[PDB]
This record gives sequence, C-alpha cells and structure tokens, in this order.
Amino acid sequence: PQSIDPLTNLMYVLWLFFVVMAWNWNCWLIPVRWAFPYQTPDNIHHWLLMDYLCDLIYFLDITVFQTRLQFVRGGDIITDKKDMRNNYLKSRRFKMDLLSLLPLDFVNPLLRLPRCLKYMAFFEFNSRLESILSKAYVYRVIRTTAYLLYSLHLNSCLYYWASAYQGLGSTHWVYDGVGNSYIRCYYFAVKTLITIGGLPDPKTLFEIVFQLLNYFTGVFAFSVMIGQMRDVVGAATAGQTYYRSCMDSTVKYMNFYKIPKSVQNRVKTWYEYTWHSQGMLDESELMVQLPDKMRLDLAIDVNYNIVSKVALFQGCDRQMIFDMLKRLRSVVYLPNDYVCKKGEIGREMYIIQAGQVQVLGGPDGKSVLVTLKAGSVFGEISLLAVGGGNRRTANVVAHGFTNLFILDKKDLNEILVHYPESQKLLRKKARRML
Amino acid sequence: VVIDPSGNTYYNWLFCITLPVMYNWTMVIARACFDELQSDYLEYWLILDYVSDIVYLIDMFVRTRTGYLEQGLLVKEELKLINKYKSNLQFKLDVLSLIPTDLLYFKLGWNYPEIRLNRLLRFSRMFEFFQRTETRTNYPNIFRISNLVMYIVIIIHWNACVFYSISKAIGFGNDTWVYPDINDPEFGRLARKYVYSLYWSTLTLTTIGETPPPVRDSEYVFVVVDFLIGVLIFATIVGNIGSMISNMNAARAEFQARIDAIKQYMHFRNVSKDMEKRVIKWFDYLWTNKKTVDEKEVLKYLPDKLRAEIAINVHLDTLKKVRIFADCEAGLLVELVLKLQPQVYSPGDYICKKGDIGREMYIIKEGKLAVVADDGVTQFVVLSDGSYFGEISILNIKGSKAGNRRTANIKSIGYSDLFCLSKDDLMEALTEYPDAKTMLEEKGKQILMK
Amino acid sequence: VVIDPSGNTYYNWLFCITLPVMYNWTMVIARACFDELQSDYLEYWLILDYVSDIVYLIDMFVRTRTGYLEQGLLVKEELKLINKYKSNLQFKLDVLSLIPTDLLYFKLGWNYPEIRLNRLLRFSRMFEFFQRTETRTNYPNIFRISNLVMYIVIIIHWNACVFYSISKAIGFGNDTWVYPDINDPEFGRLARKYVYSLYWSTLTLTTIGETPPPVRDSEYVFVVVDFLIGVLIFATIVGNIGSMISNMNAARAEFQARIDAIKQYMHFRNVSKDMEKRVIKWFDYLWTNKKTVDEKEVLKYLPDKLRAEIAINVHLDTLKKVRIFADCEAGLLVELVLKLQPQVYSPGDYICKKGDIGREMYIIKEGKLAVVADDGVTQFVVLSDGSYFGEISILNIKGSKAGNRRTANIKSIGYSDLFCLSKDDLMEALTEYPDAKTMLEEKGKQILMK
Amino acid sequence: VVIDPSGNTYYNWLFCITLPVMYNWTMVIARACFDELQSDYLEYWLILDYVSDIVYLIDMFVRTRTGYLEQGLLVKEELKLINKYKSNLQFKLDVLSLIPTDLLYFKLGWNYPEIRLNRLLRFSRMFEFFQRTETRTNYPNIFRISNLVMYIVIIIHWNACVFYSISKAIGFGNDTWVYPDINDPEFGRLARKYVYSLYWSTLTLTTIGETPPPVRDSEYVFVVVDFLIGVLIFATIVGNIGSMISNMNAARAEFQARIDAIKQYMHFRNVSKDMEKRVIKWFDYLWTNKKTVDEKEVLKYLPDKLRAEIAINVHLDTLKKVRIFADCEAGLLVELVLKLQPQVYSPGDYICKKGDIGREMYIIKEGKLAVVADDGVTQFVVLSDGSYFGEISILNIKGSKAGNRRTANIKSIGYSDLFCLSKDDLMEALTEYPDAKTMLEEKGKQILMK
Ligand SMILES: Nc1nc2c(ncn2[C@@H]2O[C@@H]3COP(=O)(O)O[C@H]3[C@H]2O)c(=O)[nH]1
Ligand SMILES: Nc1nc2c(ncn2[C@@H]2O[C@@H]3COP(=O)(O)O[C@H]3[C@H]2O)c(=O)[nH]1
Ligand SMILES: Nc1nc2c(ncn2[C@@H]2O[C@@H]3COP(=O)(O)O[C@H]3[C@H]2O)c(=O)[nH]1
Ligand SMILES: Nc1nc2c(ncn2[C@@H]2O[C@@H]3COP(=O)(O)O[C@H]3[C@H]2O)c(=O)[nH]1
Repeated sequence: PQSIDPLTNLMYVLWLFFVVMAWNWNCWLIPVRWAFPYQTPDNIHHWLLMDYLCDLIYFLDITVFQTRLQFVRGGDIITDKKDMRNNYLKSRRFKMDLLSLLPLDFVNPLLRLPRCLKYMAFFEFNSRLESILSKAYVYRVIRTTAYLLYSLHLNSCLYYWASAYQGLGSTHWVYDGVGNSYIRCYYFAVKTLITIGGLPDPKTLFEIVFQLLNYFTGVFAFSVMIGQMRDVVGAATAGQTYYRSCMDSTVKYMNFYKIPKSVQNRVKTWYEYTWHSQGMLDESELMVQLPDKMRLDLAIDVNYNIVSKVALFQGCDRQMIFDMLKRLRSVVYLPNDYVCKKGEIGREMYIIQAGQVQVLGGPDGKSVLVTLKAGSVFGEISLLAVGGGNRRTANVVAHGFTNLFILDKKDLNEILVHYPESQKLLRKKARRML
Repeated sequence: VVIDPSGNTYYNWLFCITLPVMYNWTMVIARACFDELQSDYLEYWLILDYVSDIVYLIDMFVRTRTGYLEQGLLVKEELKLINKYKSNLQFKLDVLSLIPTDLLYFKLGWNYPEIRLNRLLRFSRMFEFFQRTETRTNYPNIFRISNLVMYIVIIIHWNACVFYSISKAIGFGNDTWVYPDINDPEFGRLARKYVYSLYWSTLTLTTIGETPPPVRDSEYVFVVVDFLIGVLIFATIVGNIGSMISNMNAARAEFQARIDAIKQYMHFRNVSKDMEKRVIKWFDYLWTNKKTVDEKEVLKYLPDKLRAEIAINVHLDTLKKVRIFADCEAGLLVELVLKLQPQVYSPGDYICKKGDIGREMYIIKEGKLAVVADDGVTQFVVLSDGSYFGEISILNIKGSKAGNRRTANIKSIGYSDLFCLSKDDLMEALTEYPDAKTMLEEKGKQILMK
Repeated sequence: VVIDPSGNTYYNWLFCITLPVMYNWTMVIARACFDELQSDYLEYWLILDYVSDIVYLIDMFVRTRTGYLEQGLLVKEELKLINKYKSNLQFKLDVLSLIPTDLLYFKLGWNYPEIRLNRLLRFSRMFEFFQRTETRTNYPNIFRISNLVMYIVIIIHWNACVFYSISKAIGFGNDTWVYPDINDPEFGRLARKYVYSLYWSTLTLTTIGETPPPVRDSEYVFVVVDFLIGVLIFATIVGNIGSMISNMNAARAEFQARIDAIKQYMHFRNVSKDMEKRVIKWFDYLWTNKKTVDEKEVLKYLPDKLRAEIAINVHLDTLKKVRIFADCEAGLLVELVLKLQPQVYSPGDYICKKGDIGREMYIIKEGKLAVVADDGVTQFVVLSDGSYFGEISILNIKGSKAGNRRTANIKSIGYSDLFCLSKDDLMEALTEYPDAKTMLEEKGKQILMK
Repeated sequence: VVIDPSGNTYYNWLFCITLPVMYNWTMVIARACFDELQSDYLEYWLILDYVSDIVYLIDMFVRTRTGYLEQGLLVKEELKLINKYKSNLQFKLDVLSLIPTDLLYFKLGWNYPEIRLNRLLRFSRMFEFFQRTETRTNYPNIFRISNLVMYIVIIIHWNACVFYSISKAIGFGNDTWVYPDINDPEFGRLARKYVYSLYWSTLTLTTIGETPPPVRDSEYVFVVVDFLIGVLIFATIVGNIGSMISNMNAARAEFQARIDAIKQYMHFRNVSKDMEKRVIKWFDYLWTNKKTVDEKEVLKYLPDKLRAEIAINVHLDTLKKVRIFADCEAGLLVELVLKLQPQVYSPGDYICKKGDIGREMYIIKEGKLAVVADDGVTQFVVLSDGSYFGEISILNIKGSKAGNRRTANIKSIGYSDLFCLSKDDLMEALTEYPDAKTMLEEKGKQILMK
C-alpha cells in the first residue's frame, strides 16, 4: 500500500517486529562478539551475513517503508507521498536511524555500536503492542525480564573481557577457561548484579575494582528491575487491589457495628456481582475522567434509544434528552429485592439496562402482573408531579441481579431550568394527565 | 436440583475439591522426582490417588449441575447447564485432567508416577476456592498473606523436586553441586533427600547462594535460570506479601500521614502549646475510641437501598429513640439515614451559637449536650440521646421571631458523637413527605414564643 | 481517682510500663537460652524481675483506676471502672502475665528462667505507648523508624537465642553448624556466645548466608524456616523502613512532584526560558518561606471548631491589626477567620484592576501594596500590613458610582501573603453587627467621594 | 548590592561552596583514616584545605550579603542583614566550621587530619544547593539518581574509612577479618588499601557478605551493626528507586488504567463497535500527541497572572489569529484566557447542531471544522486555526432569526482541539470592554443577515 497507518494494518506491526528483532540482534550480539572469541574466522561469513541482513532491514525501513507512514498535522491525516517523506525527514527518529546506519569498513564488531541507536523503533513497537493486544501487562513483564537479561548479558560480556584482559585461568576470580565460556560469565553476572555472592574473591587491584564497580552498579540495577516488576504487577492488579481494599473496608465496617450476617452477605454479593459484571466499582468515577463529548457519545449509544421511545420524554429538545442521559446513575438490585414498594411515594425513573423485574399485583401481591425485561422503562410518571402527590400503584421486585439506570426528581428539575421550552412542555404534559 | 455458586454448599465443595488439587500439586511431583517416596508408600499413594480421581469425577459432575448467571438470573434447567459446561474450556481442562494415564503404570512400571501431571489442569478450582475464601472470611488480608506463603512453599517444593531430579539425571555423588551418593547412609534417607533438596531450593530461590557452585554447563544453566526465577517470580510474591501487609495498615498509614501533616503545619506556624496539646488530645481520642473510620468514604460505592439497610442497623437505637422519626415518618427515615453525616464535638465547645447562620440540623447519637445562656456557668436542661435541635435555623415558621438565624446555643460537655442534617438535604428529604412535618412546626411554634 | 487517659499523666505511665515489658521481651529469652547470662548475673536479674513485677502490679492498679468514656463523659465511679476492666480481655491478659511462676524456681531450678514466658503477654501496654508516642512526638517519622528498627533488633535477638538453644539441644561442637564447644576458652565466654549468636542471626535474617552448612535434618529444616522468616517477616519490615525513610519529606515530595509536572508541561509546550525562570523563582520563593503547604487541604480533616481555633491562633498578630473587626468587643474575629482564604502574590502583580467586578475583599497580612495610577508608574498610597482594601465592590451603597466595580487599582510592590474574604461570606457575618456595617460604609463613602 | 537568593548568582555560589563541602565531607575522613594518603600528598592537601577555608570565609561574607525578605521586600540594608545572619544557628555553625584547628597540627603532628572535622558543619549549604538544583533542573529524576548515588558513595566511603580505622586500631594482619599487614608490598599500596576498604564497605553496606568472618567480639559487634545499617541503606535505595519509578509511570499507568476501565465499560454495556473503535482511536491520538495531560490540574498551583501569561505563551500562535484578541483591545486576552477550557473532539463529532440552545463560544486552536448541512455531504465553509464561532447564540439580540439557538451544524473533520468559553464568563469580560462587544455584535448581525 502507498499509505500505511500505525493504528491498524498489522503488517506494519509485523515489519516493525522484524526491525525490533534486527535491533535486538545488534544490541545482544555486538558485546558477545567484541568480548568473546566466538567470532572465529571459520564462521566469520555467518556473522557478516547476519550483520548485512540486519543492515538491509535497517536500510529498507529508513528508505522505502517509513516514508509511507501517514501523519496527522493539525488534526488532519496527510496521505500525499511527498508530504509523508518530508515530515519523516523533519522527524527526529529518521535522524536517529540515519545516525544508526553508518559505513564502518576499516572486521571489529565494536564498530557496529551505531546500529544500537535505533531504539525509538523498539519503543514504538512497545506502544503498538500495548495497543493491539489485551492483557498487555504480560508483555511489560516480558520486557522488564528482557531488560534484566540484557543487563546480565552486558555484565557477562564485561566480565569475560576483564578475564581475557588479565588472562583466562590466571587466578580464581577470572574465568578459568573450560565450559561453554558464556554461561559461566552469565553465572558471574547473575551472581554479581543481583548480589548473591559465592563468587571467588578478587585478588589483584583491577579485579577488586571491577568487582566493586560491578556490585555497586548491580545494586541500583537490581533495584531498578525489582521496582519495574513491582510497578508492573501493581498496575496489572491496581483495579483488583482497589476493589478488594474497598470490599474489606466495608466488611470491617459492618463487623465493627455487629451487623447481622444477612446484610453482610447481601453487601458481599452485591460487591462480587458488580466487580464481576462491570469490572469496576463505580461508573461516574470513570465517566468524569473522560472528555465531555466522549461521555455524551457514550450516553447516546447505551440508552438514548431507550429514553427516546417513552411517550412522556417525547417532544423534548434534543439537548434536553442528551443532558438527562449524563445524569442517569447505574444501580444494581439483588434478586428478590423490591425496586418499588406500594404505599411509598415515587420520584425515581427506572430504566432496566440489564435483567428483568416483576410487577406484583392481586390480593396481597404474590402474583406477576408483568415481567419487564431489559430496555423497559417504568416509573416515568413519578418524575412529573408536584412532589409527594404520587404513589407506586404496584410493587416492583427485582427477579434477578438487575442493573437499572435511574433518573430522579430534583436532578431532572435542575435540568428543566436550563431549557424553559422543555420546562413548559413537561409542565403541560404533567397537567394534561392529571 | 441445581447448585448455586453463591451458596455455602458450593464453597464447601470448592474446599472439598481443592484438597485433591493441592495434593496433586504437592505430592505428584515429589513422588516423580523422589522415587523412594513413590516406592515406600505405594499402597498409600495409590489409595490417595484413587480418592483424588473419585473427587475429580464428582467435581466434573458438579460442574454439569451448577448454575451460571445470565442476565442476572440463575439457570435451572439441566440441559442448558450441560451445554454451557461442555462448550467451555473448563470441560476440556477437566477431561484432560481425568484422562486415564494411570494405565501407563503397566507399561512404565511403578517407578514413573509423573503420568499424573495432567491432573494439575484443575488449578482453576483451587484458584476459584482461594478467590471465594477471600470474600467469605473475616480476615481476608491474613488469608491472602497465607495463600501467598503457600504459593512460595509450592514453588520452593517444586524447585527442590527439580533439583533432585536434575541431580539424579546427572548422577548422585558425581560432582560437588549435585546431591551426594544415595549409598551414603547419611544422605540415603528419603527425609534427608527431600530436606536437603528443600534447603538447596530455599537458598537458591531466595538468592542466598551458600551452595556448592555448579561444575557443568547444564548445572550452570539450571542455576542461572533458578536465580532468574527467584528474582522474577519469588521476589514478586514477596513484594506482594509486603503490599498486602501495607494494605492491612493503609488506614493507619493514611490517618498517621494526616496527623503528621497537621503537626508539621502547626510546627512551622508556632502554634501555642495549649492548642497543640488540644489537637493531640483530639487525635488520641479519635484513635482510642476507634472513630478514625468514616462511613462516607467506606460506604461510597453502594446502592442507596443497601446503604440504608447498613445504616439502619448501625443507628437502630438512635432513630428509634427520637420521637418524630421512625414513628410518624413511615419511610422518610430511610431517606434521612443516608443524608445524615456523623460528627464529633470536643468537651466544652459550642456546637451552635446565637446569632450565627445555621446550615444543618443536629441529631444526637451518643452525646450529652446542655443548653446555656451566655457563658455556660448554668445549664437549663441537658439533652440526652435521640433529642433533636437546630431545626429552627433550617426552616422557619410563619410569623417567625427570627429568620435564618439560631435562637439558642448548645454547649457540648464530654466528647459527643452526633448526626448532622444539612439544610438542603433536609429540604430534599422533607419535600417528599410534608405530612409528618406538622409536629416540627408545632415544636417551633411552642419554642419561639418563649 | 481517675487517671485521665487523654492526659499527660497516663502517657507518662505508659513509658514507665513500657520499660519492664521491653525488658521481658528482650532479656527473658536471653536468660532462658544463655545459661551463663542467667547464672552470672542472677542477683541483678532477680532485682530486675522483682522491679518489673512491682511495676506490673502498679499497672494493673492503674488499669483499675483508669477512666473510660460512657455517654461521652469520663467515668469517675470506681466500681464501674472495675467492671469495665474485668470484663475486658486486657484483665485476663494481665492476670495471665502476672501468674507467679517463680515458685517453679524451687522445682525446675535457678537455671530455668523461661517460666517467665508469660510476663511478655502484656505487650498491649507497649504497643499502646508506641501508638500514643507516634501521635504525640514532634518527629513521627523518626520515631516510626526507631520503632521498626527496635522490632528488627528484637527479632534478630530472638533468632540468636533460638539458634543458641538449638545448638544447646543438639550439643555444642557436635556438628559444624552448631555453636562450637563451650570448653573452648575463646568460645566459652558469655559475651562471645551472645555476639556470635547475634552474628549468625544477622546473617540468616538479612539474607546473607556465609554460615557453616547444616549437617542434621533438624538443622536444615530450621535453616530453611529461618531463611523464610528473614525473607518474609524480616524483609517486609525492612521494606517498610525503606519506604518510610524514602517518604520522610512527604510535603517536599509532593512539592517536587508539582515542580516536575509543571516543568514537563513547560518543556513539552516549548515555553520561553524567561517564563520558566520566573516559574522557578516563584516556586523557590514558595519553598524557601515554607508556603508550599496548604492548610485548606491539611486542616480539612480537623473539626470546624478546632480548625477555627487553629486559624485564630496562627494569625493572632495580623487580624488584631485590622481595624474593621476585633475593636468594639474583640469577638467578631471568630466568625470570619474560617472564611479567610490565603493568597500569595508576586511583586509587580496587579491584585486589583480598575473596572473589574471584584467578588472578594482582600485583607493584607504580609507584604506592601500600592495604589497605582493609570499609567502604572505613580503610586499614591503604600499599604502596609493589617490594612484592608477592596471593600468597595463587595457591597453596594447608595449614592456611589461604580458599585460593582473597583474604584482604584492595587498592585503588590513585593511578595504579599494576604487573605481574601469572599463577597457572599462577609454578608452573613456583617449582618450580625450593624456598627461594623455602618463603619465600613462610612469609610467607603469617605474614600469614594474623592 | 546585596545577593538575592532567587538569583542565578546565588545558585552559582551555592555550587562553589558545595565543592569544598564535597571535598571536606569525603577526603578529610579519608586522610584521617588512611595515613599514607595524608602523608604522601601533604602539599596538595594543605593547598586544598587552605583553598576550602578561603571559600568558607567568602561564603560567610556572602551570607552577610544575602538578602532575606521582610514584608515580602528584599532587605538591602547591610546592618539588618548582619543582625539577621548572626542571630541564626547557621552563623554559629559557620563559626564552628571556621574555628582555627590547623594550629593543632603543630601540637598533634601532620598525621592528624581529623581536627578539621568541624568543617563538616557547613552541610547546610550543601543540602540547600542540592534542593535548589532539584527544583531548577530540566532532568529532575536524573539528578535524583545522581544525588542518591553520591549519597551512597559518601556513606560507603565513610564506612570504608571506619573499617580501616578499626583494622588500624586492632592491628593490620593480626586477624583474618581486619585489613592485612601493611608491610606486605601488595597490601601496602595506598590505592590497594582504599580500594579494598571500599570493597569491604560496599559488600557490607549492600548486603552481600563475601568478607572474612570476624574473629574478635568487637569485630562481631561492628559487623552486626554495619550489616544492620547496610540493610537499612539498601532498603532506602530500593524505596527511592521504586518511588522514582512510580513517579515516572504516574501518568502512563493512570492513562493505561483509564484505557482498561473504558474498554471494560464498553464490553459490559454492549457499546457499538463503531463508537468503541472511534474512542480507542481517539485515545491513541491523545496519547501519541501528548494531549492527555490537562492544564487545570498541573498549573493550579501557579499564580493567576503567571498561569494566564503561561497560557498566552503556549497558545501565542493561535490567540493572535482570533479577531477578538490582539486586534482592537490588545489586552483582553490576558484576563480572558484563564476562562478558556480546552476540549478535544474526534472526527465526525458535532460541535453544535442547528436548533439547539447555545451554551459556550468556541475558539479553534487546531483542527479543521466542516460546518456541514443536514444531509452530511456538503460543507458551506471551512474553518481554520485561530478562528471563533458559536458566539451569536449566546449573544442577545432583539431582532434575531433564531433566538438563543445554533444557526448551523458544526462538524469536526478530524480530532479538532478547541477552547470553550462559557456565556456568562464572556459577558463578564464583554461588559468591561464595550469596544470589543460592539464589533462582536456587528459581526453576529452580519452573519445573521444572510
Ligand atoms: N399497577 C400496575 N403497574 C404496571 C402494570 N404493568 C406495568 N406496570 C408498571 O409498574 C410501575 C410501578 O410504578 P408506577 O406506578 O410509577 O408505574 C408502573 C407501571 O410502569 C400493571 O399491570 N399494573
Ligand atoms: N430557643 C431555644 N432553643 C432550644 C431550646 N431547647 C432546645 N433548643 C434547640 O436549640 C437549637 C439551636 O439552633 P436553632 O435556633 O436552629 O434551634 C434551637 C432549638 O432546636 C430552648 O429552650 N430555647
Ligand atoms: N479609590 C481609592 N481606593 C483606596 C484608597 N485607599 C485605599 N483604597 C482601597 O483600594 C481598593 C481597590 O478596590 P475597591 O475599589 O474595591 O476598594 C478600594 C479601597 O478599599 C484611596 O485613596 N482611593
Ligand atoms: N449562521 C451561520 N453561522 C456560521 C456560518 N459560518 C460559520 N458560522 C458560525 O457557526 C456558529 C455555530 O453556532 P452559532 O449559531 O452560535 O454561530 C455560528 C457562527 O458563528 C454560516 O455560514 N452561517
């Protein structure tokens, strides 16, 4: 495609994953080639081929692929081929990528350290992989693990360089010289940065200096990795921890006043159902963080159609309807619980978002006049009254766990003073029925 | 039929199925790695494994009988429950758990009991029981700490089994890193084998070292990987334990942070010693009588009806003691008990004063309040629990002597806890039932003339 | 009674009971585990034990004499205090702690001082003293760090005693893990025994290791258990101390977080360097004079009475210099002190502009303010501290031009820390005293006629 | 000129006085403990000490020239500054630091550099410079990392000096724990001495062990105390690192939690897939363009004038394009920009709908507006950056085709960010500037003519 957008078109994610693999090969393979003798002339062609392939990926990305990305300028996405290339040239990431690709002919693998400077591609890949896939905290755990492994990798390479500088097998501290020759240095690195100990003691001044600096760096490095892991697992379970903390605060509140186990069981059941269904403990707390337009659009999608159908609300201003939806509050009623009781007045409009309620009638109740399902609206007549002059004609009982959007008097009345035409229209409708 | 997941019998069955799962997660790997433990108690492990398989079968049956919540309602018909279970991944996990892999005992002998690793796929039942136990128990943070300690024990035990199996594969007594030779009578004991393996597991997972260094590439790889696990998995669980311990004293930490902030403010402003001691006495009184917790923040996320059910039981004595409320209102009190906010007053202070605008109505909960003229040398009458005052400044009578101002002042002897009823909240809760208000105008008519 | 637990006398006794409790928590296990410590200083330990028991009797007498709160009032009746103490669990804990077990000295011998392992059941007094000190002391973070370090020292000392006991039960010198032989002159010293046990406990609990490996199964099990204690119980307290030392300057941390947020906003928005320098200078001024703390968000947890008293006490010098109140009877200042909202203005800042519809009245507490001309160069009147201004636009008066607009513009010559009384809140307070109203109106007419 | 504390020259002198305090807090104890360090470089140490003393004298002079604030005004009077400086404890500390103890070098020889430990009492200037740096630096977390690392280096260096002094007092080579014999040329090197002491201190203070076990009782006591101090230090390091990490991820983790919450809300509420996709794209645009931060919460701590001019400087490109700002009045924007609330709109959103009552007036700073008809295809006119609309509904006109209603369907083409200004707040600003009001009404009448 001529124009590629980052939000979708997962082929962009795949290519960028290939770029991240090339960058990871450069970052992980330069120190293990500079320090260790693994870059033998017997297999130098394999190393050169892999480096040339990574450079080819870098060149392809900087020249033909990145210039096809469409950008936003003043809220408008630009699709022109020349404009995308010009904004790429003006971008900082192209300058970093161009500084990354430099010709260093001079076989030394330490000359490819510019290739490690293409780090903004990795951070962008991180951002999109947080965007595309749900449960992104496991990728953050994997990424912090990879950071710790790369730090251990670098420490192992430095330790092997120091051992080769002093001479392998010269004393107990340096690498003795038998084995895989990389897992031994990685063992030294993992025992040094995390500061387990158990390593051979350093004898010479250079060895003691290296061990001192390595332990001092590794203390802060290990602190950084454990802090990142703690922050990631805290952010993953921040909602769970907050919900649990609120639940046990309520439980100890009811236990402090010796509230009977029936009410406590009802409260715990409501907490469990709310957390399992909504995924959150409050709705207004999330709603107020969103912008006003997004909150209004969310209100329209969920229940504007339901509000529009009812006859009393018909004839209103459009903004009249749009304002009342932002003030509907979601309340969960437990099964076999009376939403409305006969003998008490009504001032609350009830919109059944989920579940079903039963209207009780006949002698002493105990009969179902109607079973209102989701989307059914009852109690609207209670809104339009002088106040206290209306009564619930029949008992309304929640047959199951029912989520109802509620609008109540003196919360709609403060919306009426905003729109006088709606005020007089609702007054005329109220006096017409009575 | 049906089994209700919210019922107590479902939790009892969760406890009854967790024990086979915990036994499988503990003892199967131990018998697989420590072969003597498989051979010495074969007549016991066979019975325990058959009992665990029977309980697994009964659990599979239970999951074909328990209901699920759709549209907030519990399903009662058996066919829909069976279809819902069979269409879920849990049925596949249970089938893979109860695959008859024990028939491989004939081919592989009794020496290899790791054919029962498929039965660890019912970890969902154990996790569900642990999740349900947190809400049910009265000490949930303690249970969560104990569960994390149990997870630590499981990880350490599994690492001990892995280390012993790796030493067995490499060879006992071959090197200084592996477990020593079994033919040694000191290390030949099964208890010694498991306990030394647990020792190595604990010191390697907790990043202690103090173990013989690896001498082989495979040993080096396993040691590096196991310290990696201890840094990444073990230390994360330890930090989680610290987090739960901090959340145990989160209220303590927040209240003490408030006290420290107030004292630091008063330290810089050079507040007098008497006022500082008064503030310290007030905070010490709040801590001593367990009044640090506020019901407004605790009960923030609750339905109005459920919060009414909570608040009626807490304040049952006070609202039944007051004559006007819970006797003539007939439903207005339910609206009032949410709007009332608790407030504590120090001894000797004036809750309300003459000539000051009154914005709320005051209802006594557990306080002793007196009526004084100007200074408090003499008191006309003491107000016991349930007596109400301050309603005159909220609503005025026709032809009132005074308007929007307090007629008298009430002094607080002792530390008085009492409800507050805001003017706008009282207006909202009073416009709904005008009928019971006539006693309030009667009282106002009697008390304003004198 | 009574002892008045909120008083200073009860707190002074809380320290006098904390010392025997800490001694019993510290040295009873030391005498029990180290036989030489009990045997060598037996007279000193007997004297200290008798003193601690006497203080325990006095503490029980105090708890009988201490006064609780019923109906918010202190209880002076002795029999009611006896019934309240005895019905509590604390009486049972004190009795069980004070059961005389010293008779077992005649049965088990003088070398068994673990019979006093009940006298540390009175940990409630020590914990109450620590909770009361944390509120009372001027350095709560330092005291919390010291208390948790004391808990660490107690845990390490107890683990040292346990390790020495396990070495004693197994036998000294039987294994390389246990404490060496007592017959050794270097290791036979009591000081050496205790300090090597302390060193071993410090290595094991602080996750160091560097100890001889265990030889026996019981030794391996105890090492595993104690390393788990060090990782779980010890390191949680360690992390708590780390977080507390990291969060010693909570107000400074919040201020710095605000600085980082504003600086990141300025860096992202490419604001000019001069504006960033001005913001940095303003925040340096805020931090240097300790204006970073906001008493509106700090004192809001206090009751309104005590918050008003603190606000009176802090600003006692500047409100008495204001001529619009605290003049006729020095009683008006109580009402409007809560409505004072403190504001800080930079030099060269026009606090009041000509023609603006001012919604508040500003009372100068700190800083020098100038009445400015139209051009902005000529200043007519320089207003010092205690001089009120901006009182024209708040209230409308008959026969005046621009009643809802400022008659003059006011700038701050230097930094000014002045309150702003709102327009609506002053109307409530000014209606009480008509003399203040007519004085303000007369002064306004006098300054407005020209 | 006098020296102002907020100026950059005071910061420069803070750095120039921190440099000798850096030298004195580290090298003085090193020369005191490492005698070969003092003896070999005696000329260099004498020159550096004399330079540090001269800088201390100049700092004492500067403290007299530093001008504090009385009544928010800089104190330029020399005598008042002299009296203020000498009254503080800092003058006593500076006098104690500069007490001549170099004369004790004649009595105590050249091998006693710890007589200059009184010069460590100027740590206040060091900490004042370091807290001044943290506020003004553009990289505060990098500086916090550097500050913590340098503090750990200083403490490790001091503990290394303490360990070397302890080894010197006990005797080099007498025990395996102490530093080995200095007569051995490999151990006798000064660099070797300092580096191994620093290595021992790093191992002990960062909880690694890997040191020879103590032999003497005093060595055991010192090692236990040093290990406990090191555990506290490592805990402080971990707490600081975690706090810093949390602070860096404060905004990002909160935004991601908001993303997870809105996704869960949409999954629960059966929100349509088109709106869900639009909202996810909206949030991706907000995060990628760094528009998720709000100006109200970050900048609320700033003064109103400072925040207003910051908002002017940030939006300087778009405010000049608006026909009401910097066109006729040139100075309405400084008082009106505080009332502008930023808002973001996704593509396809409707800013206003024809037939709807108007509430705010919209100012475009970025984005493109369609002004679409009812069909949804054709656009009457395109709106660019720096424009304004929505003003004719809130403006009151006696003769209007539509009364207090929107006259067009405004549609955002894509991701338009606007400033909304409430009607009443605009009317407050419009009354003070009648010239700005008249042209706005003329433009409204002209646009309502057609
Ligand atoms: N009384 C009664 N109410 C019904 C019936 N069917 C539905 N309802 C609804 O039950 C509601 C109870 O509260 P309202 O009286 O406000 O409004 C009532 C109607 O919306 C019916 O057959 N009888
Ligand atoms: N004026 C007056 N008020 C009383 C008396 N006894 C109780 N009160 C209450 O004290 C309250 C103080 O505030 P209000 O004037 O609002 O209402 C007053 C009454 O509710 C009394 O004897 N005289
Ligand atoms: N107009 C005027 N105001 C003064 C003078 N001295 C002090 N002020 C105060 O400056 C204030 C500016 O705002 P206001 O007009 O509200 O009230 C004004 C007075 O309170 C003076 O001499 N003339
Ligand atoms: N009526 C009208 N308004 C326009 C036109 N072009 C831009 N606008 C602006 O769009 C605004 C929408 O809200 P208003 O009706 O308050 O005011 C409108 C004008 O400011 C146009 O062609 N006709």
